[PDB]
Amino acid sequence: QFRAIIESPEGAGHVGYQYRRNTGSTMRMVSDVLDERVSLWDFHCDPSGNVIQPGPNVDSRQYLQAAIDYVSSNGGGTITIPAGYTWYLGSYGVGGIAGHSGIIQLRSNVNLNIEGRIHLSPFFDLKPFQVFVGFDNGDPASSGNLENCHIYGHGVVDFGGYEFGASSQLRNGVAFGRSYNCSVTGITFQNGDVTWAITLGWNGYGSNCYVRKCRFINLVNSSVNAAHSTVYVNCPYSGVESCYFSMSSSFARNIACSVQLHQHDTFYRGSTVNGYCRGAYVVMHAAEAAGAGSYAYNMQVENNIAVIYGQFVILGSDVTATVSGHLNDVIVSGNIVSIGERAAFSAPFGAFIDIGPDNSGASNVQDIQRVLVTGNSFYAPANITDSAAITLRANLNGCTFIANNFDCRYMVYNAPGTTSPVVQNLVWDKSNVIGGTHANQRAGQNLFDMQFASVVNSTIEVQLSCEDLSMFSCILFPASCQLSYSKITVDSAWTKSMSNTAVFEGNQQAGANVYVSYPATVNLTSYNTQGAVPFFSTDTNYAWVTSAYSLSINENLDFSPPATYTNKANGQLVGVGYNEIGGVRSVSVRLMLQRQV
Amino acid sequence: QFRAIIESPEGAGHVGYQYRRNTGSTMRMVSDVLDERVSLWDFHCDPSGNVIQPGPNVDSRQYLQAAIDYVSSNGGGTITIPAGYTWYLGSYGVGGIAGHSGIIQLRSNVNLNIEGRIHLSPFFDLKPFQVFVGFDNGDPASSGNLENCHIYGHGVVDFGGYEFGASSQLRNGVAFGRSYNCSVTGITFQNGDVTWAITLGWNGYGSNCYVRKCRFINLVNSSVNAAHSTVYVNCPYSGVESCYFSMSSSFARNIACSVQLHQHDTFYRGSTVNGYCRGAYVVMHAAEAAGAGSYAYNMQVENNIAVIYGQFVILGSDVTATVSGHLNDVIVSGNIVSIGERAAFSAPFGAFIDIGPDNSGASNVQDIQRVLVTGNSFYAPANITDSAAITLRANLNGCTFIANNFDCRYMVYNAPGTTSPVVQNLVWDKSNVIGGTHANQRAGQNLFDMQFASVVNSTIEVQLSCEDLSMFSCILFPASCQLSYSKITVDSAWTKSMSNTAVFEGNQQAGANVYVSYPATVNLTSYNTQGAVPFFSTDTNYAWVTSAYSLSINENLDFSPPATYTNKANGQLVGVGYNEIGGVRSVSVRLMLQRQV
Amino acid sequence: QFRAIIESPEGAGHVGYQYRRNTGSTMRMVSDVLDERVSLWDFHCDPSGNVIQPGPNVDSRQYLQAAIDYVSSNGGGTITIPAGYTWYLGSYGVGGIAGHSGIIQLRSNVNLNIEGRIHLSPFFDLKPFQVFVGFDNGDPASSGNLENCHIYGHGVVDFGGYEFGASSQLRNGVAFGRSYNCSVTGITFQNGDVTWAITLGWNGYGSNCYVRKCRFINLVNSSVNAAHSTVYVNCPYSGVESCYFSMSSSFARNIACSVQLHQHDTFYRGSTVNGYCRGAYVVMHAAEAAGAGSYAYNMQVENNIAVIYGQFVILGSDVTATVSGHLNDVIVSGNIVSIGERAAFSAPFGAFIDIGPDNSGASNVQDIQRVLVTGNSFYAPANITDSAAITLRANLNGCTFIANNFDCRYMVYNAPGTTSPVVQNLVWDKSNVIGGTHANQRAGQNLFDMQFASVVNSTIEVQLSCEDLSMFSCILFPASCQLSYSKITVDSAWTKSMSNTAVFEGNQQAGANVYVSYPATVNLTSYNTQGAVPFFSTDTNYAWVTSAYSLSINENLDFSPPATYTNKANGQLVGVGYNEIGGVRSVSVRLMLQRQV
Ligand SMILES: CC(=O)N[C@@H]1[C@@H](O[C@H]2O[C@H](CO)[C@H](O[C@H]3O[C@H](CO[C@@H]4O[C@@H](C)[C@H](O)[C@@H](O)[C@H]4O)[C@@H](O)[C@H](O)[C@H]3O)[C@H](O[C@@H]3O[C@H](CO)[C@@H](O)[C@H](O)[C@H]3NC(C)=O)[C@H]2O)[C@H](O)[C@@H](CO)O[C@@H]1O
Ligand SMILES: CC(=O)N[C@@H]1[C@@H](O[C@H]2O[C@H](CO)[C@H](O[C@H]3O[C@H](CO[C@@H]4O[C@@H](C)[C@H](O)[C@@H](O)[C@H]4O)[C@@H](O)[C@H](O)[C@H]3O)[C@H](O[C@@H]3O[C@H](CO)[C@@H](O)[C@H](O)[C@H]3NC(C)=O)[C@H]2O)[C@H](O)[C@@H](CO)O[C@@H]1O
Ligand SMILES: CC(=O)N[C@@H]1[C@@H](O[C@H]2O[C@H](CO)[C@H](O[C@H]3O[C@H](CO[C@@H]4O[C@@H](C)[C@H](O)[C@@H](O)[C@H]4O)[C@@H](O)[C@H](O)[C@H]3O)[C@H](O[C@@H]3O[C@H](CO)[C@@H](O)[C@H](O)[C@H]3NC(C)=O)[C@H]2O)[C@H](O)[C@@H](CO)O[C@@H]1O
Ligand code: NA
Ligand code: NA
Ligand code: NA
Ligand code: NA
Ligand code: NA
Ligand code: NA
Ligand code: NA
Ligand code: NA
Ligand code: NA
Repeated sequence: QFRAIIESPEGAGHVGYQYRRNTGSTMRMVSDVLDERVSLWDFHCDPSGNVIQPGPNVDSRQYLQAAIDYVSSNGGGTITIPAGYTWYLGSYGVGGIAGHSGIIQLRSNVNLNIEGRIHLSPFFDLKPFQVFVGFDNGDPASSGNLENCHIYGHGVVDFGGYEFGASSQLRNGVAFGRSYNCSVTGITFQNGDVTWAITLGWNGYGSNCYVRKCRFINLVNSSVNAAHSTVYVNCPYSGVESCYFSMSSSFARNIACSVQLHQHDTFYRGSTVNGYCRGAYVVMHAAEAAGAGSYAYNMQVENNIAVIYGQFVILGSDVTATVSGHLNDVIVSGNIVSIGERAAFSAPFGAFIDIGPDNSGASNVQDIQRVLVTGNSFYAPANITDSAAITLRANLNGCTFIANNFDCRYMVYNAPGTTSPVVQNLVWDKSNVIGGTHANQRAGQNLFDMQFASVVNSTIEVQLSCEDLSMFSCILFPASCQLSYSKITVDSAWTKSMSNTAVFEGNQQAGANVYVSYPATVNLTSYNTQGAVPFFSTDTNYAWVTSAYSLSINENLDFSPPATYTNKANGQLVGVGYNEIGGVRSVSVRLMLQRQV
Repeated sequence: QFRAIIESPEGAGHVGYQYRRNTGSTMRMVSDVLDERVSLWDFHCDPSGNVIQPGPNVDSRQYLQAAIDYVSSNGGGTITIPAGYTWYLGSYGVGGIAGHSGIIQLRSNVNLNIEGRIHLSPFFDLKPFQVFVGFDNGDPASSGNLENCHIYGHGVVDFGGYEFGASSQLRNGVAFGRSYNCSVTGITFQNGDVTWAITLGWNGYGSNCYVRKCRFINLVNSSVNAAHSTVYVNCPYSGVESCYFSMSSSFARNIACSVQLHQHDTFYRGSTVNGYCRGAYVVMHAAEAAGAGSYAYNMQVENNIAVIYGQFVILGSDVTATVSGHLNDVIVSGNIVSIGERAAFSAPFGAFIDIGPDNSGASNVQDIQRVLVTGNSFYAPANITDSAAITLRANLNGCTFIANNFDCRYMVYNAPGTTSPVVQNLVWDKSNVIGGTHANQRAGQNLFDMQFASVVNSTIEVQLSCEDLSMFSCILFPASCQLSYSKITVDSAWTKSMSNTAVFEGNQQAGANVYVSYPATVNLTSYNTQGAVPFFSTDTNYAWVTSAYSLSINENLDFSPPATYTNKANGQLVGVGYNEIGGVRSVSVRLMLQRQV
Repeated sequence: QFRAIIESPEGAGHVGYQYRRNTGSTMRMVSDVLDERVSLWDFHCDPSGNVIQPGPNVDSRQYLQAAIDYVSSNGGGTITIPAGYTWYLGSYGVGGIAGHSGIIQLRSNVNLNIEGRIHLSPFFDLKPFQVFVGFDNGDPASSGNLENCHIYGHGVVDFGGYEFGASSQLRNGVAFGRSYNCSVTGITFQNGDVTWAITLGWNGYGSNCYVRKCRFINLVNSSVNAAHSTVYVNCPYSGVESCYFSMSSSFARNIACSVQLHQHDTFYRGSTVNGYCRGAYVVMHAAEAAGAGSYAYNMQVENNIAVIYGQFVILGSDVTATVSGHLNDVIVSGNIVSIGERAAFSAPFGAFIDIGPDNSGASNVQDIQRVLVTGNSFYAPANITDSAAITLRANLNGCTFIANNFDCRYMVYNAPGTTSPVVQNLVWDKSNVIGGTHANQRAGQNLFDMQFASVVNSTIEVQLSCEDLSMFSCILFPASCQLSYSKITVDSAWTKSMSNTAVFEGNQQAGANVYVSYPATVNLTSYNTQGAVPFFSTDTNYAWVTSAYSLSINENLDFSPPATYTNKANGQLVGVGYNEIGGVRSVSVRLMLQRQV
């Protein structure tokens, strides 16, 4: 009778409750209060309704999906994945997520509070998988949206350590899909060989998706893995903050990137990276331009800490047959980055910023401009030949450097004979501090190695802070690089003993709208007259010089060379010195040569 | 007997429980465990205690208030607003919040976990309202405090889309009141026409109030709305972080601001704004100085992303009959901001920083100083005439710009004929990079248009990075602007073809403590003597010049002009050149003119 | 029979439940659902199982420990400390935490959701204590680890106001121990006299430990307290973000620091400090080098707001008999800091950065380099004599300043007669803006007071932005300071009336690899010849000068002095001017003196 009802599954539905014995409160039943929360245990049961304990020999997938499906049908809620248990997944999902090698299908308004651990069983060894998928169709173009889905807690997603079976396979933790107001917070992703841990958005469809306070640990482990980017941000108004990324595999030093920022109004801030090849790509792929336009703008990489083996930030933009991608309005600021201990040339070329070619190697498709790199530090150990503040390997329409501290082998670099980028609006302000770790290492090398097709509307203000007499020059332009409407200066400090300071192998510093200054040694000879007397250079390669002035003391009593010099049409320098007593004088002086500055 | 007790509201109070069958655990009753949590369902009931389903025809207000009142009486706790339901509010509250058009009264230590949706019913159409109010008196001066009140969750506050009925009305989401350790986290505020979404503090009373990870979407929709600021921060030690603000209304481009920082030790960081007129005001209003003093100091606007139509940061301070407001010790850093696509003059004048007058238009009441603007980017499209790095429209006691990238029409601007601000300690360091988007657009315009009453103790170091021969000058001072104890320099790069570089329409560069340098074209003529020979300017307006030097090459073989020049009392320049052969020479040379530098 | 079972502690275990009457859901018992959560009430009971109310006369310690012990035995979970109650602790713990004066022992995977208040009873008055301890052994070297332990919520830890009984005692809130993935979030620590509130890690053992959104209020109150650092970060990959620190005690202005960053890859960001002596130490102690190596690198102090009375960031490194500590790769950025109102010399010497000696006073053990200080503001009121951008008191191997705004008494300072640091790679870029608050206060003082044993590979580019004729010099080197391979420049702006600009009391600016420039007044006299005519200095102390140029106008019609000058072997300057009419001329001119620049 009553006893039967009480012991039945409807029993709690018969036991009355009123909150805190408050006579103003609702007269409820116990079941109503229990129904305010929901866990995996409410679906983790056999066909007779008996609870099943999780474990390595139990496949929890169908139970978790049934939980998600049911809570979705009531307008959403939060399913707890209980602490103190490991929940194994041991089969693929069915329906719209099967095209994505999906395990679990996420649904709108259904949050997951992961307190325990979710592990992959060895069914997945050597196979593709995406553990949580928010697409609802195998074809992403035909997918509905995922909205208001949050995964959070103190728990763990463990990928079982399994290697990839083939390089062409894809593996992911969370693919939110066409995702609006979705987020992952607090979760540890660990122990795998995967392509991505989390992907946000799809080809610009989505908004307001975030990854916050998550850990990603040891997510590459094999030579089969083609590539890895821990978070791929493929919708606007989205980003990554306060996360921790670590790899230990040798392969990760060559293939793994922490973040991809691929749509406008996206950010990467406050995070720590160790053991990765790359920090972040900031890219507009034409192939990804469907949902949010063809421009990646308002891109922010700030206040991160990194030890990487390749490049910290990589910029790109590219084209398809019918769409052109553009990258502009970027800020890279406050980051403290180093190339980890490694041999020269043992990983991809070390760089703070890389202007990279497209995925096919094309360097003449990019449209990258209005970038600001400010207030960052970069260090590479002295042996790492392949380290640069910027490797400028594809067409650049602008990039501005102010008030950074770069301590590596090169400042600006591109390999000769390779690509010949067209460079516009490259600005290197004098407030960039050039470190001394690589002093004495630079035999045969140019600190600024301007291996470009052409440079226009650019500024390079070189300022040393210590000597490095091993370098061939501070800045060199090969004769193949056109230079125009530019300002190139070499501050004299720490340069007195340098054989070459600025080198223009095509004599490009003569251009009508080139503004330069740099130190040089010049031999002069005077006329014999007592009194005010001209001094003239012996060499005739100064027809471009607008003024010069002495950087040398005068050890003579009986005369003095000119303090300042102009030129003559034959290319000599000329200035008026003073012979206290007459005689032809011959001196070698260090001058600051100036053109239009 | 027993069956009756079990089915009664005291039934759960008779059913024993011990945690996990642990014999060391408390012998409790089921009701005790259920009493550890509380939801709206525990109060959302008719007078007989029967639960009422929420819905558009049910007014949930009295039930939610009864929940808050009761939990307050037990020392606090957290009330869940359940997921999967929309809870409508359909009447005003009563008592102390009625003076505030209040709906719900918040209470100390009573948190709200909003997982579902709270909507406004059409009772509120065309009426004022403040949805959650923490004042306890209609007169804020007579209000008690609100302490330890947190609103958080994945849920939503929806204002029903209703327009304002009259411009003089006020609408708000959360007014914490005189608020100490209060916060909103995770919540989406959307679909309204309101004055504010959240206000913190009252006239400096409050502390440690924050808005974190919230979304504000479409909160202005009509021409009736007088003004909108999404978060108003009116207590110290408080701020906004990691929020998302978006508007779509045309009206928002003219009236809406994201944040007001109005008391000391307040911050706005890490947020994204789109569609707003303004980013943040940083202001000390004398009228708001009661609870925390008359100074706004330690004000921080950092690492935000914005597309706005008017000004990004607006500074102010003002006076009342008996109190004077002061603003100092401000930092604006790491922000990436653009003026969105619009016609020139179609919204309030575009600016990165505005020094604005008080609410009555007064420009002679401000006391603003010790501000640092560093490491920001700003862009405005080329057609937007009305765009400036700084619009300096009221008295300024100091502002420092270092290492920014500004790409807009003007650097410094104020409209002539308007206000004549008194300017002190304006510092524009040479490390500020001036972009080229507006090159060729500047006919008739001065890049730095110094339309002030006076300038003192100021530094303007102009550095171009590309040519713009359309501009009238790089910097111009009208004769009405006094200039003293200042340093004004124009770097020569990209200026060779400029007719005017620096212009001093009152000849102010002659001042005893003015330090200047800029390029100019000068005609000279020599004496006929063979050998060392003087050259003299034909014009006599150089009595202020302390030295000059050549920026031009010398195309002659038979002579050379001086490399460097001094002046003479009649205002000629003079220097010593060299005539290899005699003859009177006549040349036109580009010189760098220098005074005391 | 059945009634007996129902009223027993196993009663809930007999009442059936199925979630939302879903026939696909698990057939459970009420007890199963209640067993999904756990609170202190489940252990806060007498030996017969009757619940005990908390209160000032009840010691809750044993109950909370039993809760932690039991949840640990099931693999972890989260224990709620209920809102609306104050839980008092009134005795020490036992076992491994007794060596640490421990109260509660934390355990792996057992989180604490503190919603109510935890108070200390007066048993603790005048005694040591560490409230929560994660070590499991009295000897930390023999301790196991604490993993996956999070303390969070809206609640409060209150230390009872009790003073220290003796300076040698230690008091702490949370010692996580050898701690991996542990964190504190949201908690208020208040009302004490303690050594630390939170400590992370032990001598480099630990990882991924964080303090986020916590408040620390009034944690020093007596003259007995030897020292206080609110958070001590002693494991890598760990940090402090978005916290609030306030003190009101006079003693805190002399003894209290907010944060210690003592291992690599640690951070302090986004926080607000008021009332403290110090902001953060960034230190590698050799004595703490066991778990993570001998180097502190990737150290980040960013975007903080502070009012302090001593120093903002303090750098250090030191040695033991067998280990040497090194500090490198540091970034200090975006901070807005002021010295609070106080009399000169009334608290430890005010500084933005201090290079401090070791704990024994040794200044010759440090290895600190590759530090970047950029984009910060610092202010000290005009009366505070003891205020500096950097106090450089121990050996320094490098520190770089770019684009800061420093407004205080000194730029670089060390006390004479004290330590004589060896300085390398000190870089002060010209983009640092020097404020004017202390103008007129600097009688007898040098703005840059270079009281060092030696300076090498250093750059000081002085740029004033207003006049201060009270200062003795802009930069002074005593004869005891060797100077070599350095660049020292004084911009002329605001210096015309200064008696001394740069001072080299040992004539160090003559060094072969010293690059300098600064203004000076020089008396010259010409020969009598009409026409081009030499001018020579009367004094002979210019043998080091490579060029000089006029900073003065020429008030004469009949002649002009040289615009530019070289030197002669006797130490005179010499240049060629012009006598329109003959005669011996005598002039006093302001020159820019230059050596190798
Ligand atoms: C690891 C990584 O991100 N590397 C980037 C590089 O990214 C490109 O190359 C990677 C290689 O893994 C991706 O291309 C692979 O995956 C795509 C997408 O998979 C299909 O679509 C998804 C939605 C579905 O779930 C899957 O089942 C597949 O059907 C394949 O089409 C492609 O053949 C394959 O090699 C990456 O693709 C992007 O991936 C993100 C995140 O999942 C998606 O949001 C995008 O839609 C998808 N883009 C496109 C154009 O399909 C490639 O873009 C970058 O290009 C490079 C420089 O920026 O940096 C790293 O090397
Ligand atoms: C939209 C906005 O913030 N605009 C600012 C501008 O702010 C001033 O103008 C706005 C217009 O809405 C506010 O003035 C309106 O509201 C105040 C306050 O309302 C009364 O007090 C509150 C506590 C109570 O709940 C209400 O029922 C009212 O009784 C009215 O007094 C005033 O008449 C009316 O126009 C704003 O007032 C401030 O509002 C904040 C946030 O609610 C309160 O904390 C302050 O106490 C209150 N200040 C004062 C002095 O009363 C005005 O300050 C800024 O001035 C401007 C430049 O900084 O930027 C934007 O335009
Ligand atoms: C307040 C503060 O941090 N001051 C720093 C200063 O720190 C050193 O001085 C303080 C003074 O309180 C600490 O030294 C005291 O404590 C240590 C450690 O206590 C023992 O070990 C812990 C684990 C155990 O729980 C305790 O029961 C004790 O057994 C004592 O050994 C020492 O005698 C005593 O004076 C501080 O020690 C460090 O403390 C942190 C945080 O608890 C531990 O993680 C470290 O292991 C421990 N270090 C060492 C070497 O033992 C001292 O390091 C800094 O040195 C200074 C400059 O950087 O700034 C502040 O003044
Ligand atoms: Na697919
Ligand atoms: Na730029
Ligand atoms: Na070429
Ligand atoms: Na009112
Ligand atoms: Na300033
Ligand atoms: Na005037
Ligand atoms: Na101990
Ligand atoms: Na450095
Ligand atoms: Na010495």
